[PDB]
Amino acid sequence: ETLRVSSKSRPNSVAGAIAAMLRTKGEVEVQAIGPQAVNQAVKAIAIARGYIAPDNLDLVVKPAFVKLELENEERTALKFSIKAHPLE
Ligand SMILES: [Zn+2]
Repeated sequence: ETLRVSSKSRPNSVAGAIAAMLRTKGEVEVQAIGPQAVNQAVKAIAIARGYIAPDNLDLVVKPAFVKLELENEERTALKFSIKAHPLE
């Protein structure tokens, strides 16, 4: 499942969505275009570790480049493939 983050996204809100998906599907992908959206995305993933720790879960991430579209042009974006790992 994919979650898109922009420069105005709120880290905590996105983190909650990452957490919910990690608890259900066990994985999720986060995509962002540009420095600010990427920054907000990293913060969100970092915060998401705090939401799932209580559920005995942590996560690992793998970044990659991916071509997406921003108002119909093609743009190079960064995506984070996130996987949940059990702590016990
Ligand atoms: Zn692990």
